[PDB]
Amino acid sequence: SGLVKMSAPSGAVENCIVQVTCGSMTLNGLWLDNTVWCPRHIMCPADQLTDPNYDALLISKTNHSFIVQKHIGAQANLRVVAHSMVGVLLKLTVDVANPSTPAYTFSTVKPGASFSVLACYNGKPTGVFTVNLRHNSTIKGSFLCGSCGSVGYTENGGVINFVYMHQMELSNGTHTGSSFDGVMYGAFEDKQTHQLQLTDKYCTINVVAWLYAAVLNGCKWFVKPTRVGIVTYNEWALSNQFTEFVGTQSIDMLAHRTGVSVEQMLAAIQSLHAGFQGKTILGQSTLEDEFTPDDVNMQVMGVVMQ
Amino acid sequence: SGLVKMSAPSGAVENCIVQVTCGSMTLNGLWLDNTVWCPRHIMCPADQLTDPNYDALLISKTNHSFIVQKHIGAQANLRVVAHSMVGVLLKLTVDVANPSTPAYTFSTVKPGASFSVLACYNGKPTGVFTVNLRHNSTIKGSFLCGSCGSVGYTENGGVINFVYMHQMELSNGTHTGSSFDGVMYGAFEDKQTHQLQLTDKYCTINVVAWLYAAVLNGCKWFVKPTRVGIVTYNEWALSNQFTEFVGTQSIDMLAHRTGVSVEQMLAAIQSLHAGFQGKTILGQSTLEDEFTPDDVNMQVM
Ligand SMILES: [Zn+2]
Repeated sequence: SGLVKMSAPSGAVENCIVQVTCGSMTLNGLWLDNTVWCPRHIMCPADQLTDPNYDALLISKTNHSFIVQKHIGAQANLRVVAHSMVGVLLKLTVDVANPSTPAYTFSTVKPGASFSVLACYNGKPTGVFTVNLRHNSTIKGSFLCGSCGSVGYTENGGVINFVYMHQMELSNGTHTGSSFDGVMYGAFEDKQTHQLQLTDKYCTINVVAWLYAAVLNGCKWFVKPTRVGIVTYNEWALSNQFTEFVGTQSIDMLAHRTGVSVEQMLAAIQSLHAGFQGKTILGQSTLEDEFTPDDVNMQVMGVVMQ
Repeated sequence: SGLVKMSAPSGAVENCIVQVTCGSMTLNGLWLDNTVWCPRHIMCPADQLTDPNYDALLISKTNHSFIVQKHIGAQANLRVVAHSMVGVLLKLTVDVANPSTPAYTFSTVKPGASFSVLACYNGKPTGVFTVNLRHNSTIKGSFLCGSCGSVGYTENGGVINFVYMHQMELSNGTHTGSSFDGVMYGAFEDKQTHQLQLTDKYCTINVVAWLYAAVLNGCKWFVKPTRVGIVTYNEWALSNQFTEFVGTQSIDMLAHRTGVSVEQMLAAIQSLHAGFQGKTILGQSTLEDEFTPDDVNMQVM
């Protein structure tokens, strides 16, 4: 038992981190098969990081103005034999295919989804932690200057899912980056201007998952015969900065395991948001909305009598 | 900026995980050089083990009573050519030396210290999280039945420091284990008994580091000119479930950078213990004590 922010083992991602240099600039990159991915402001120097134009900066470059080095494990080497710009990423083709490429895919997480981040500095993996895409499509990470190109991922059934490359800090403890199609989460632009982030909401279905985790771990005082129907819950949510609740198989597995109905949980969320009345749920006195139903199921994984 | 629970990358440790099978069913093991470490309660059944004698449990079995497999990466079966017992650990020798043994050392953490954990099942790495050795030398982690033999570590300069092998769960969300010299943290034992488990306290130097992190992330409302001397604070701390404060360099680095003195933070602790009164610090309403000065230095620099 217990519930902690848990990350996927970073081993398979570590073997793919490289360093990418362009002029005075050096960032982290991701080496998969014959391709190296890194943020495109690699081409921007000390000068124009404010409000540059990348289109001009790109044609200015050649397959040689990029050098790629691997500074961990099996060393490298690596010759850029082609280069392109995909959104806010730069896509490099290299002569050698990464021998340690894991089975993988690219996808884009939706708000409320969690993933693991391998934080990197100077091409060295430095830390692992879990975040989730907030309702305003930012993450609340821990990054410092030099950490761009750091890699967000999940792992499911042998497949590494690469979903995030770190780009920037929007404000205190608030970060964003892009998926590997080079779309920036939240549509922020990669220039150093004031860009405002939208409001952000508690993710209801994650709060519900959390409450089910509590119950399974012996905390159940917030559970009453009181119920709020989904449609009613959802009307209240639109005025109280909560996301709308939509049912899922994963939540229904938890309702079934605990014998506590979803609509009891939504009522609990209404009460608790008004105040924990000086009590605690798994140590917290505020609502935790960053464990997903899948995250909860993986840590309260059990045998089911059928 | 930002402050989160961060773990050391686990790849070098993943390379060392193996599955050990005895008589019967399996635990996780750590494969370093020609050695494999794993909890000793693996020479064990499932019916009775309440008051066992490990003496004979050891001599009763022999060499290939143990099957050791590497399931991830390069798959191997690893012959066991020798075995012995250190404390609550089992120290096997195997004919093949792990070619991916990282530079490593063994140590024992003190209460208040934090380390990374690679949770494992069937010799397979599943999750990584960070924990903190509580005052009563337990940890609050996330472990399920087949997780025993899971490995706690820290990393420095390319050296893996192995500090923890998971042994059992005590209460709920309450777990414990041993260092690699076979000594159990908290001096608990391979037994199904509700052992007393000491009283647990807030780790003061860690709360201080956390308050420093808060200031460095734009949150500083709790800072007053009000000071409290260290000696005066320790007195108060015994009557109030807190650990004694002992200045270190990591802290001074934070005091310096923020220009806020340790005595201010101590004073702030007394104020906030009583309660936060509607106000939050770094999204929390309670005094977080599981980030160490080093953690904070690492994340804020
Ligand atoms: Zn950068």
